[PDB]
Amino acid sequence: VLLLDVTPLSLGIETMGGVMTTLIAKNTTIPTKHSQVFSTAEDNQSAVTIHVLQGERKRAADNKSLGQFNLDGINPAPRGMPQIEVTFDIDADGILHVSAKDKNSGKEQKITIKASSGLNEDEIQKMVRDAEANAEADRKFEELVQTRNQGDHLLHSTRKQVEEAGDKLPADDKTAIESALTALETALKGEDKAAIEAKMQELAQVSQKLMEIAQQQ
Amino acid sequence: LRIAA
Repeated sequence: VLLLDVTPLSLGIETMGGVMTTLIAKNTTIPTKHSQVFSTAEDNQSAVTIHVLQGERKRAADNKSLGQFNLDGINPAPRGMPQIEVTFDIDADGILHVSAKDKNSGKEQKITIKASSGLNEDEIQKMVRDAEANAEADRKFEELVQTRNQGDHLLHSTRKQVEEAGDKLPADDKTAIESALTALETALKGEDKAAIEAKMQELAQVSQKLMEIAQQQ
Repeated sequence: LRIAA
């Protein structure tokens, strides 16, 4: 009532494309416990790296690393299907417990992070200034990650549907789609959003037949 | 949302 223990900065993890995803917001009062279910980036992915982050930048690398740990033992599955529940729990003593749990296998790994870890009083004020200073740039980085992840979904989903479609797809549509996927995959290697979007545009324009078959099944 | 290895 005259003081609050608060988090001066956001806490969370690295997600696909090197984004800091927040679990406990800035200026949250302790104690607190937030959880969020995530999944695998890759088919038949057997493990996840939980990279614990402090700060307000959208790029994971522009934030303070509080440590990392692995959860192993993820049974073969398509990407996006496993349920990995991540829990950030800060107690009365100011200690952060991060758990990751495979909701299928029951398996769990934690890291514990001293109240004293992370950025000191300067570096916080500094970190805040950079967040406000780089709101534009961080926003542009977010949009390229989102675009990359939309491009890769279109990529990976179109390949599946081609395999699922076999002889249904007129060879002439296959040729055009295969060339667009090769070109989209190439563009996703790069940093030019416009070009990713252009290969996505091209894929949609040659796939209209593939999409009918897929819907039908 | 997805995590890499």
